[PDB]
Amino acid sequence: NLPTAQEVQGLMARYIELVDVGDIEAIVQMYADDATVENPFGQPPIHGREQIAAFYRQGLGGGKVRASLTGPVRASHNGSGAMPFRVEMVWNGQPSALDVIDVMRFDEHGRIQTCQAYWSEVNLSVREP
Amino acid sequence: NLPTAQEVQGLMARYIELVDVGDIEAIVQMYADDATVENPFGQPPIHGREQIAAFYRQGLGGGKVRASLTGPVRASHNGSGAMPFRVEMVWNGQPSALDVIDVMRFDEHGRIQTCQAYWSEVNLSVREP
Ligand SMILES: C[C@]12CCc3c(ccc4cc(O)ccc34)[C@@H]1CCC2=O
Ligand SMILES: C[C@]12CCc3c(ccc4cc(O)ccc34)[C@@H]1CCC2=O
Repeated sequence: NLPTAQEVQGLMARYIELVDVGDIEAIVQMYADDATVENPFGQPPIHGREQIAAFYRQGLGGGKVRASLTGPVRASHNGSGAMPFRVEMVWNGQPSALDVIDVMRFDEHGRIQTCQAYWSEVNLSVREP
Repeated sequence: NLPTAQEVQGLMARYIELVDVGDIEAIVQMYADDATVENPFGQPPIHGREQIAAFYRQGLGGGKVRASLTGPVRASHNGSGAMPFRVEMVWNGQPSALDVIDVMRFDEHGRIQTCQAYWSEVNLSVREP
């Protein structure tokens, strides 16, 4: 059934753990086979597990990327949620941090149907070595 | 024109200041005249400045309510943003704090076209006397 608010908190928190260790296959499992991803929100969408896998492959492949929740997962009672987190990454050759909020909607099986990532240059912080 | 990422950060931050002081008129001023509010997200949307005003009147009238940002506004390049904040209020006769994330979309006039408040009881915390 459509995930309860508690279940949403659990799923979304796990997603971040998966990102943090680059478990691309487990991430793909979390998504519905016809999921949509808009990251960053504002840019053209990608659809389907094949593309989504490709997107995560290039985002989390190669460069060393970390991710951790910086605040509680906000969860609705209609199978959606939103979470604030921080992504650590190398940007323009240097260690940087990016503040992001993800919004996700889940289907009746508990798979991610939709994911939108809110961030831009204004949320980017280069970290003086 | 459509608010830049930096303007979105400023608009959304100002919105919170206006909720905090309960300036209903100034809050509705920020909305586009055919805007929609979904709060809690999941609940049927309310449409139009008149219905929106009534919502804020009943939400911010009577009981004492404060709000403040708990992190940076995340902003995209299509006039959209998301923000984490905390709402302080009396819930069931007892002072409580609610963690919320609002998603907003602005129009070409810098007015709010859509507002979606992600929160539920899982994000509610009763303060102990
Ligand atoms: C893609 C990325 C690494 C991972 C990542 C970014 C931004 C938003 C994200 C949102 C997610 O839900 C999961 C991963 C990312 C970074 C932006 C630039 C960078 O290299
Ligand atoms: C409405 C409310 C006080 C204000 C408020 C709540 C929830 C989400 C909000 C989102 C906003 O963008 C502005 C104000 C609120 C609380 C939930 C219960 C309560 O009384």
